[PDB]
Amino acid sequence: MKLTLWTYEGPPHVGAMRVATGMTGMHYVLHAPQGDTYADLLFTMIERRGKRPPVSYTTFQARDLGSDTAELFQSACRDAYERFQPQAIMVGSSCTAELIQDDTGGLADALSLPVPVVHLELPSYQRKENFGADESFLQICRKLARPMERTEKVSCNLLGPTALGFRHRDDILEVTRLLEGMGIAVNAVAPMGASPADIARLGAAHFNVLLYPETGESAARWAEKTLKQPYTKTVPIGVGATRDFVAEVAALAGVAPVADDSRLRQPWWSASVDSTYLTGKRVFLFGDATHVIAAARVARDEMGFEVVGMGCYNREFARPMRAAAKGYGLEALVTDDYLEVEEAIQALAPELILGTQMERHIAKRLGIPCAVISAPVHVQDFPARYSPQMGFEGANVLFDTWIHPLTMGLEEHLLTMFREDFEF
Amino acid sequence: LKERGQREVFCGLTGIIWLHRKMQDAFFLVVGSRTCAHLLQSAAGVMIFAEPRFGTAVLEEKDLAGLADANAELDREVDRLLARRPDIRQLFLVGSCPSEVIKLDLHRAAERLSAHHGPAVRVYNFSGSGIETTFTQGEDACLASIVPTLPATEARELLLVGALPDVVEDQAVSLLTQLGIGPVRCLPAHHAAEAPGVGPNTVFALVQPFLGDTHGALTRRGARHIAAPFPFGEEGTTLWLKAIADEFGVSAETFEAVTAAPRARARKAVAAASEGLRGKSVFFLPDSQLEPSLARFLTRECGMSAVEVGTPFLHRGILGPDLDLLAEGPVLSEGQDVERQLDRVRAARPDLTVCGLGLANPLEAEGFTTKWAIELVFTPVHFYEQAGDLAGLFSRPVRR
Amino acid sequence: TGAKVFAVYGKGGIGKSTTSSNLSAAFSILGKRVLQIGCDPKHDSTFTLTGSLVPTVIDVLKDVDFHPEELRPEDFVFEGFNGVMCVEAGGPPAGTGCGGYVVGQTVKLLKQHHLLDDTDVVIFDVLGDVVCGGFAAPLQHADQAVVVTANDFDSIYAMNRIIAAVQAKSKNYKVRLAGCVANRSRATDEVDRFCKETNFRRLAHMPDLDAIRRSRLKKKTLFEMDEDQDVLAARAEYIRLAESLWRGLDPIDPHSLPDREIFEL
Amino acid sequence: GIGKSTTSSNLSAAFSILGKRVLQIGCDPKHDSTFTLTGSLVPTVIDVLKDVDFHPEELRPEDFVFEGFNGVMCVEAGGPPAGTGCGGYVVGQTVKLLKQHHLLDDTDVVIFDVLGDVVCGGFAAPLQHADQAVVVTANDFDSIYAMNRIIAAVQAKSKNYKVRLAGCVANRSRATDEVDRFCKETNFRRLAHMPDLDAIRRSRLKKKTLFEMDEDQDVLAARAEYIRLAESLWRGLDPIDPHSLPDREIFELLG
Ligand code: PMR
Ligand code: SF4
Ligand SMILES: [Cu+2]
Repeated sequence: MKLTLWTYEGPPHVGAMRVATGMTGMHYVLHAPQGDTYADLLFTMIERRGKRPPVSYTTFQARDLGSDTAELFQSACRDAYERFQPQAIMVGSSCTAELIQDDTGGLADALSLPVPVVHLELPSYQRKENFGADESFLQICRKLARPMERTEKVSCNLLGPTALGFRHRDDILEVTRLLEGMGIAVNAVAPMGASPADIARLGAAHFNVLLYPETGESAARWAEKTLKQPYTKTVPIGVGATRDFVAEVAALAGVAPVADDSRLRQPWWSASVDSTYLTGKRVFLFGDATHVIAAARVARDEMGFEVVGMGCYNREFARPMRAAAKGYGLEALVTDDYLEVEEAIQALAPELILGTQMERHIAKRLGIPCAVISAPVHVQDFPARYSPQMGFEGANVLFDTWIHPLTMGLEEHLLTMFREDFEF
Repeated sequence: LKERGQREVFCGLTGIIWLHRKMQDAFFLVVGSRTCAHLLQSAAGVMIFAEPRFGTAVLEEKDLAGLADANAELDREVDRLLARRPDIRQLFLVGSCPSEVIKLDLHRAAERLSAHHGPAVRVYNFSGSGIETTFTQGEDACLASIVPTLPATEARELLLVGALPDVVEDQAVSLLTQLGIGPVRCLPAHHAAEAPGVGPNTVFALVQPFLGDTHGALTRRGARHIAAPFPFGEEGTTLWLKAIADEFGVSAETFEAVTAAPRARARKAVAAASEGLRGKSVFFLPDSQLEPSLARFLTRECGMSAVEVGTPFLHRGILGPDLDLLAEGPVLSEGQDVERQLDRVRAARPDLTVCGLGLANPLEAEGFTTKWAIELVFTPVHFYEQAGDLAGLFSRPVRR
Repeated sequence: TGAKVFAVYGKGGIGKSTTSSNLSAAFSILGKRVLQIGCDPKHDSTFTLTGSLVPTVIDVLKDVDFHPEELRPEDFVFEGFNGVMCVEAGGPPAGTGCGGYVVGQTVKLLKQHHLLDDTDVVIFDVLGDVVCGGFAAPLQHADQAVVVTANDFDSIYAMNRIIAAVQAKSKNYKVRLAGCVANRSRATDEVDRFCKETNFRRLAHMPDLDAIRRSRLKKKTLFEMDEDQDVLAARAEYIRLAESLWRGLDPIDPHSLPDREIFEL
Repeated sequence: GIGKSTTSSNLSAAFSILGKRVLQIGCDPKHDSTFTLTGSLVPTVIDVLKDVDFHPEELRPEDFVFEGFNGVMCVEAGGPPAGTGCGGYVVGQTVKLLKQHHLLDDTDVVIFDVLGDVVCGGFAAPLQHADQAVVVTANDFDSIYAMNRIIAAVQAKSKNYKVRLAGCVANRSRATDEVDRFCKETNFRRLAHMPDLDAIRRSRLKKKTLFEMDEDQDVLAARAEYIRLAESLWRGLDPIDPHSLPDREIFELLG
């Protein structure tokens, strides 16, 4: 009923689509109305993924509102198998077919396709895309990932990276570099580059690594029991989080905590006399829960920013969010509308607000320095340049991206100061 | 005609994106689920960040398992929004796929809201769901919603039934008054002040090709349709102006004098953009239904050989005027599933591959120079002065 | 479903709680993964399993704006003996509305957080004393409806009540009445004969009322931690129960006997 | 849970003697609480619904009043016919509906002795009428927790009816002292009501209760206690300061 203008999160089937588009060769066929293929635009433009996302909406119309929708789905699955030959295939429904129940899993079993089929139950009215992605990942792990022999080398699986994710593609590369640096080999990244063969091999690792808890906590928790696999908690955004993560995977694997920090310039580039106006600036962090928490641990501990606000939109992650908010002395804004956060920063007026694209836009509307750290973004925020957000190079990226608004502000402030004085 | 397949077109709500630009005193409350909310959020893009009149009230689980509660709550939220937005004078409830399936009485809801709101806010309802509509058709439905309400005028008036930008509609009006009398009344009223007097003798000038049902709704009032090829090039524009002129009565001399400057204005521009289009294969996929007009223009003026002009919704009584200038060579096939025309594109490799945005990037990676028709509705290229700009837009001869 | 969704129904505070917990430890001994759901509003069902009172689902659920998403496993579900997951549902504190709304919410919670997927044994320790929409709210998901009763004709009348209720619910479901279990009652001659008139299967039990002193021997259930002589016979009885349920037995079907036909002496 | 056979009779039979004969409509669908004052279990209890799906003869003109030894002339009730319905059909719509179906206008005094298993968490009109008798409790950890729930109810039913209350008898199955401390914590009363030779001698209880079988209170004198509780003295006082305790404090005993 609530009047929504900018939903931070899409519907959950978008999340399932993100997981499917991320990995290779698993066709997430959908029972969706004609027109719901709009989601393909996100992956084809903002992520600029070349090939069409491996998803086949049934696209039913006023002609199709009865058992004809079931026949549409039947066709969609058998077609998708032959035409778009997968090794694994998803089923599910959007809002419309969620209301017009069609027994998606029953239909998929009715085809009885030789490739595994992952039945997806996606409540599309009370949950959101982060759920959708996590639930889809969990279902495909329980359908394809079975316990098996540990790799003789100590190995880990990165879980969490997901197509159309904030710098996920770069972050996998950075964390892979770091893990290999310690000595840990990455067994299979899922679900951003994995393949159903790789999901089958998931169990072979010694311990999963949670890069993005939003899309990976369910998978890691299930892996803890089914595959007897511990998973690291500290997402390594920023220098301090990187050190903790290094120590954590070191303990988990058994290898020394040596990690090469010769690319760490942020501790030096922020301790410099140049970065002294940055001390005690007010910041309003908003967006993804893990991103916000780690960004706060950076802002208040490695940059000198004073956190004056904090907020989130992952209700799923409200508990750690609130815990951290107490940690910094603030109160977490676990909301899902731009109105609340807008009023919050207007009351607070922090110097550097940062977060979702909305934070940037209503920063501009309020003329406040603006940065981007969280998930909801457009094509510009998806860069072609190597810009991870975790690891040491992630720390440097955070530094530059955060103080760029500040440098712009200082330079424009000067330029207005200069060439301008009382006329007489 | 999707062969039970993936029809890539959007649900009609994406038309609201530019409709809200046209009628600047009109709010659009969409009752779609989070899927439709995400669609508006995305397809609008930067619209969201400047207080757009895009209420996407999401119907949550509480709105499920109940019908009267749902539309009562809708009444409540509407009242709240006019409390936050007193400037609005026409509220546009729109039917969504979730609204259709739950059988929400959008008409009755709009009726009760109008009743308790009065003439100060003339809330209207229409349908823009993907279960019924397809992209542009939403604009058709939205204007058809106001069609019965518009004042009945039996006097001979002209209706500018189209949402062209000011730098387009104003030019059209200026030209029409330059040769004809021009009792032009733009149906997509800029404000409620300019309420057009639709009527029996108020023959309506159709200017946006995708408008199909519009025809029916206006003709119910008696408003006749001019069989004028659609104003989209040296042929469509000239024929449209000519037919509109003789429909109201204009001498050939006056027409020539009025259109002489535009004629030379656009001939040079179209030629200067056509050499990037000189003698190549085209392929229109069914995104938005402008393709027949685009083929009528581009194939004959810029020498773009017409392979297949796909169309999601073909029309006979409206498309006929520009259909006459259409060559028989292009395949008039309707909007199939993406696989069909995609395989056709792969087989008969076209130089320019106009399609939906979803296929634009893949076929671009698949060795097909692509132009997305999505740009067309926003970019003001629907009259004489912008005929060359349209050709330049279609050109896109990007080299590496 | 994907597990043996058992339903421990029948009367209040007489067996059902202790029977459910000790049966859970029995299935733990069998090795199959066990789930005990303390739907009973006493919040006491799992006490012996964990040795401590468990914060109910309703408590944590109200600790957030009734949002299941914020909650996670290991926050509302707590482990017990032999690594048995066990949850509790806190019956409403006279909040009118629905008396089984909390147990329905617990079912929703477990299914949502995938607690109700991997586990093999799910014994819904639901209050069986009363007959109200809420007490049979999880009976839908149930598959074998175990009823526990005492020799006392009040307990037997309650047993008949349970049959009537579960037959009404199974008029729309394939849940089967697994068997009438006596609960530390002594002679079952009456119980066996009552089962005979109902044609119901009189599942065997262990008669002594003091295998446990009380509180399941200071929260240490028979299987959990107990080495008494009668404990051994009872343990054999409960392993017999566990294997009987796990294999599956005859589809016994008691006809609901009217109260007068029940021995009214 | 308790049979209430040892109570429904041996509280207010002396009241039925004193005032107008009680109708004693105590909720006991096992036909095991009120019958002891009557000559037998009398399972009939006008369970037949002579009016088509309605209470027989609409308002039944006192056509049941099963006679008893000490001026009983009462009726009994209790039945789970409907079975199904969340708050609208079974415990939501008790088959008794309002007690006004029975002629309270003509049988003013009524004794309610519901079992007390916090039934009908929906419908909340029954189990709270009348001013003479209330839910009788007993002495057992589950029993004390349940009657604590009964307290929480009547406190939540403070605006309901006339909150007659006046306390409740803790039927002392034995000399358990937990009830005393528990009631001290709740500022309630426990006194004494020993059930003995009642459930096991029911062949004699079926017609006459303990205070009228062979004068079995001759060695089990407890009728003067009730003359304090019921009859002339009535124990009006205050409603013995009821105070329901949440779960942790109802665990004041090891339980
Ligand atoms: C629903 C998904 C989607 C997304 C991602 C947006 C925003 C956006 N859509 Mg396109 N757009 C979608 C659909 C549509 N777009 C709309 C708007 C819009 C325009 C005017 C433009 C465009 C484009 C894009 C793009 C990429 C370029 C941009 O951000 O502007 C986004 C994210 C972009 C283009 O096609 O390529 C240059 C462009 O100039 N769209 C409209 C027309 C009413 C619809 C239906
Ligand atoms: S039937 Fe049960 S759950 Fe429903 S209102 Fe009554 S007590 Fe509550
Ligand atoms: Cu800049």
